[PDB]
Amino acid sequence: IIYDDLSKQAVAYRQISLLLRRPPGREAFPGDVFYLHSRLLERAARVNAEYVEAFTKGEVKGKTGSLTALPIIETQAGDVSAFVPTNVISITDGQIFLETNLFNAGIRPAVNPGISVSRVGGAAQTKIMKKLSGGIRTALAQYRELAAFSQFASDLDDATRKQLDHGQKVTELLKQKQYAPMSVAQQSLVLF
Amino acid sequence: IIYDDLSKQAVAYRQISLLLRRPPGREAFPGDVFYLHSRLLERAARVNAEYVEAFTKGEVKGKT
Amino acid sequence: TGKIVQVIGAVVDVEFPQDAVPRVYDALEVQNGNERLVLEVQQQLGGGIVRTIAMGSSDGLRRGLDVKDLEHPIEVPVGKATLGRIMNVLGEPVDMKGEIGEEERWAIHRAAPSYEELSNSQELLETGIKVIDLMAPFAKGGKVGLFGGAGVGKTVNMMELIRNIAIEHSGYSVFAGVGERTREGNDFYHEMTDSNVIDKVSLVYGQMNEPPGNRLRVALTGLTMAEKFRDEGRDVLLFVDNIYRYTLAGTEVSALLGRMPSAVGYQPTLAEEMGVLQERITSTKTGSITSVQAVYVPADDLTDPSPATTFAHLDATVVLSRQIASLGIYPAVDPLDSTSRQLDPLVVGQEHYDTARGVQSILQRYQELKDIIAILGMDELSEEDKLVVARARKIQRFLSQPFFVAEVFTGSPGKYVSLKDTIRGFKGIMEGEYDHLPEQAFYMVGSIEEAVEKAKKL
Amino acid sequence: TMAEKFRDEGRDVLLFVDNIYRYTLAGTEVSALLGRMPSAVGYQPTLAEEMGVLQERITSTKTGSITSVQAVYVPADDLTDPSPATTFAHLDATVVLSRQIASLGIYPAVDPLDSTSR
Amino acid sequence: MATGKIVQVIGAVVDVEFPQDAVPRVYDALEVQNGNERLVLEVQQQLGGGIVRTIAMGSSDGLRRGLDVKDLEHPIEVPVGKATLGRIMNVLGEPVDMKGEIGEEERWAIHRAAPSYEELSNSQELLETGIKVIDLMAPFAKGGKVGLFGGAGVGKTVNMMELIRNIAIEHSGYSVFAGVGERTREGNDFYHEMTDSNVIDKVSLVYGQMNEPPGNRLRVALTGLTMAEKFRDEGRDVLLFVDNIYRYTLAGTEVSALLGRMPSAVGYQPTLAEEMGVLQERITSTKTGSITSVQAVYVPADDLTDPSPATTFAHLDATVVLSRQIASLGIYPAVDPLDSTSRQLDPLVVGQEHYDTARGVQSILQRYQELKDIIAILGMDELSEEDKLVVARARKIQRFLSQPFFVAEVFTGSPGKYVSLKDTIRGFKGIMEGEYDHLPEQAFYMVGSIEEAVEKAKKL
Amino acid sequence: GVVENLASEQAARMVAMKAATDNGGSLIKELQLVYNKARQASITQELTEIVSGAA
Ligand SMILES: Nc1ncnc2c1ncn2[C@@H]1O[C@H](COP(=O)(O)OP(=O)(O)O)[C@@H](O)[C@H]1O
Ligand SMILES: Nc1ncnc2c1ncn2[C@@H]1O[C@H](COP(=O)(O)OP(=O)(O)O)[C@@H](O)[C@H]1O
Ligand SMILES: [Mg+2]
Repeated sequence: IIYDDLSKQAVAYRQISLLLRRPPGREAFPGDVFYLHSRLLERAARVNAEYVEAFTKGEVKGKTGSLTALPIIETQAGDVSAFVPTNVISITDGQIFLETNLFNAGIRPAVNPGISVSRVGGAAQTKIMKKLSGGIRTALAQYRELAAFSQFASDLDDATRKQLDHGQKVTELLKQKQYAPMSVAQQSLVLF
Repeated sequence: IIYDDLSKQAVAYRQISLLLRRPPGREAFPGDVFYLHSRLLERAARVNAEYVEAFTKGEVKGKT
Repeated sequence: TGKIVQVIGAVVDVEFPQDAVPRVYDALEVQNGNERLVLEVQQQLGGGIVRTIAMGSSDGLRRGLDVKDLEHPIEVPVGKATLGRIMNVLGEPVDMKGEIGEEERWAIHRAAPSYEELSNSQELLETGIKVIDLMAPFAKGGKVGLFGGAGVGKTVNMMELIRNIAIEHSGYSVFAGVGERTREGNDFYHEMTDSNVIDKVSLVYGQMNEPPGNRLRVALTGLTMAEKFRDEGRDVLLFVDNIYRYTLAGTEVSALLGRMPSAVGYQPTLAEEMGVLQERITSTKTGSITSVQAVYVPADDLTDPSPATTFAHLDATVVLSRQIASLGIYPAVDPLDSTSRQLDPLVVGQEHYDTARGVQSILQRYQELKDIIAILGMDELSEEDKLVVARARKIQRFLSQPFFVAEVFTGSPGKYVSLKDTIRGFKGIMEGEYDHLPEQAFYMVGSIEEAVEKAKKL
Repeated sequence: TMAEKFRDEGRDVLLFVDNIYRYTLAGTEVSALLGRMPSAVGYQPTLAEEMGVLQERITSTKTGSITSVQAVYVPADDLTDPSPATTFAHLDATVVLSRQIASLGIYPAVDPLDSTSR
Repeated sequence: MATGKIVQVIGAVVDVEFPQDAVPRVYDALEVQNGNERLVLEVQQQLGGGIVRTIAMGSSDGLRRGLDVKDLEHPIEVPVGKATLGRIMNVLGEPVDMKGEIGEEERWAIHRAAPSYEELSNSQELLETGIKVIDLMAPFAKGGKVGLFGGAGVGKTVNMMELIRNIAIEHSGYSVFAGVGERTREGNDFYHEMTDSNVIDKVSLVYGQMNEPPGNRLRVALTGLTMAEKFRDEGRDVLLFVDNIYRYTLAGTEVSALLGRMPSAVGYQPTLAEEMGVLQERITSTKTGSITSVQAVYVPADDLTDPSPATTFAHLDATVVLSRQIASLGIYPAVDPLDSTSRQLDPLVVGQEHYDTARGVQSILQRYQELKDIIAILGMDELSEEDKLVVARARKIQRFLSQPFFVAEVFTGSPGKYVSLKDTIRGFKGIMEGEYDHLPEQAFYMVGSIEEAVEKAKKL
Repeated sequence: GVVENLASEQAARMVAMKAATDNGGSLIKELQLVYNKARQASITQELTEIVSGAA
């Protein structure tokens, strides 16, 4: 399930609250907006096979059910410190951060690898991708640590110039066109 | 006509508005702080000769 | 059959018999001195009271006056008869000609077209403007918005678009002036009437002098005239001079209507007031409306709730900026913020798309260096990054263009640049084939030819 | 309460609180619902008093002892908004974890130069 | 006979209910017996139903409900005139020093209207303070406002004492010092620093300090001002010192919050500009006399845009900023010639010779300020010879801006000097026109006129 | 020639760093105006939210 702009649902609920004259909060949002998004997002769950059997009254045996949520939030000017983003960032199991500087510089998709997290991590990857992505993480980590010098690249020793030039290349490798999905074999091949 | 400070008119209107408990907006100025200056400055106009005739009951012809 | 019981600013409260209370959005009538004042009810308070907004000067109203309940909403002349004439928010003729010989009148409050009826169009529309139709091309039947602060060119750009697409266009056109200068309305009316195109344009004008209710409903009054031509099977052009005033008028009245303020003093119903309008200005299977909307952003803050909630309602968004206009670079479009739904390889071709994305990349790379250039000077930049800066500046200047409606300011004659002719010039500047030419060769020229020609004179 | 019951038997329990930040958010929500006038950054007025009512029962008495380990999310890494700002007054040690270290692969990801203890 | 009764008490805000036709008018004073001592309440608002809302000019603890309130039919009235010189008084004009009663004969209300349009002086004079730096780089208009943006440890109190002395001696004017909202320690040691320099008989002190309820800190400035106005009506030229106008703003903010009025620009009262204006618009030069004012200003958060400094600077004519540096070099007074400003420095008001002399010395010093950095980094002899002359003249000018005060004799031992304006203009034209290049810079230091710098160089 | 080029290198780095110090100084005086503007806006928005939320 994909919730497009839970940050417009928050605005509709703010309107409803302010018209019923309920006590306003921060940015005029009501108090129970965290309880509005929380009991929505805690429905996206994976259920064990015994719950599915009990629910379907024995019609379906030995199969787990699952529902995945991808709520979308819009931040004004990159301010993660607003009432709605600071709640949904705390409710969810991860955060994909899309940045406008990367989008403008040609890096599409524009995910920020260093500020995005998935708390499930390697458990949700095929073992080939779990094996291969470990080196991408560290390549981009060292590249983000050295990036400051990219403006003084000529001064650097060649022992780090190689790390910086490998980081730039793995960064250029993660760019991808729209409506062009890769099967897991192709992603693993390219990351290898 | 010269309005010596339409910045101090805005401040005096902000005072009068806040003393009446009217919800303020940006920089604590009221909502209609634009309308305040709008209905004022929109009077500085140039009018065609027909307006001058109709207004002055025909005493003044052709001038603007 | 009703009495006034309160007069707070622009809002009036009226008491009716319990069994005759008007409905929401019905129109009432009073006698304010010699004149007749039309009220539009907004709320049904309890006990027969009803709270309304005055479509006129509220001064002179006593308590206890007798108001008459007209049993229909506000209704405006509509159709072919309203063509080439100026009208109030109330549909009354405001030029000194006679009556509007209308055959039909429509209520200005209407439901948006059903999702089933919508239509989508990839047919590109071409304008004589380099930056607009390189960075943010827009298509027939789509929404366009010019975002900018105060005094940056978002009215001059709209008049240029009127010139370039509206005169070369068959169908009728509708121009709604919402809360802008009466001077500009007079100037536009006379420019039209002097070129005999007035008989294709319908004008509605609730300019900045008028009380909040006129500015509040004039936009709807214009959309109705537009919807009519749309449903007749035609295709229409709808120009709205400043849609920000439509919500500013709502903010001015909200607190008097007894509604708790919201984010920055805005009405609690900002997003719904804005959607309920912009959802009915659309093209459909039975006709299409092509609309250009100027959108003022207060205090140049592109994150204020009013522009932030408007961004979502437009297909092509052009963002003007003061930091460019202060460089003399007109139009002051900000190429790193303008976008269009129509900028896809499929829609505009691989060559156009690639040139646009290359320009964006170069300008952004130049932005990233602007602080190191500020602190350490330009001589510290690598030779590769000193080429990027010079090409970025050449591109900055080549996006400038002279307009036919701006001859009054600069004296230079305007230019009309075809798309084929501009993607070529930018491919050239980027690829380097013009990398030996002084920057000022690119300031205010139509096509790359004119720049290589201007370089001979320095 | 469960930890205090175990303490009163003479045991040395260890109490784990999975996030102080959400304890403060629950306090903020509950306070906004009751209509109390808000404080510095929307936080209830009684923020520091709720934090003290919690933290002042975790102590080693002469009969037993309750130790505590408490996770505390720092929103936007600012360390200065009232929740971590008000929790520091009670802690006896602070272990700071950095995502940069974790990304280089070395879990537990503790920063040794910013960690401290009284 | 008392007629009202206290009905509410909330902090410093007290509500009393009168008979329906005896409601006091705004700013009228009331009094109550707060136990064994009376307490004065000032009316701020009239609510409906005979209820009136007041602020207590004293600690409100101990007030019951239902206490009788007597309605004085006039605003707060204070003693004025010659009798108040050398005394110390609080907001209500009560002798706060222990030397007994004030022997005045006449009492004025503190709430008053500014001089009408056709009372103001139809001229524009200047005030000869007697200090070289001020008279040259930041002249005072007679009846204008002067901000004093110096910090601490720079001599603000001794500058104030020198102005008091000179304006009492070399003119025939008195002075009034209003202590709005500052430390008691400074008030006591100012009282002493003045009593041991014989200027105490030339100044009238009124003190409302940080340890006072908000009403006192609010109205003390009006008390000082309404004594200065009595001195004006006698035809004198008067000088009024305010210890901190920023605290006069903040006391009004506190009071406005107490009354529950909606906040405004950045936390301030909605009536900020009017509260500041109705004060600053009473110190002007009238056809009979004039009140000049020297006001210490404190800028919050180092921001000259904050509403309080922005509202104050609308009224200041001059501005003298004291500098720790200029003191460190040993030059006293410690005024900074490059940051001190005055809107009296125009040829059309001060004349062309004074204007261009001041602009000269300004350009000389502001070049020297960077030639000295070039020296600091590259060493002296890297300079050009033209620049060495610039440095050699700038050092002399910089020394000549010192002066010995009659008040500073107890530190310098040298007798104090009062330098007329003509003499400062002559000295600086000479030093800048290339005259006196033949005598050493220490011949100018702490001298006085240039005709004394020549004599000091003679014997050196 | 090598030694003279070295002395010129030092004399050029000196003026470059002087200009960079002056440009940083002239940039603080802009960042602080932006900072004060944001401080005032935050105070105003918070205090207005509280007051106009109550009652
Ligand atoms: N192409 C252009 N050439 C010259 N000046 C221009 C051009 N476009 C805009 N301007 C300038 O833009 C200024 C602002 O005008 P306008 O667009 O009406 O402001 P606003 O954005 O409020 O409508 C004009 O005075 C004009 O000089
Ligand atoms: N004209 C002067 N002559 C000699 N010394 C002075 C003069 N002005 C100030 N000083 C010295 O500067 C010091 C600052 O003292 P003070 O005026 O009490 O501080 P502040 O002015 O900050 O209250 C004094 O100790 C005094 O000795
Ligand atoms: Mg315009």
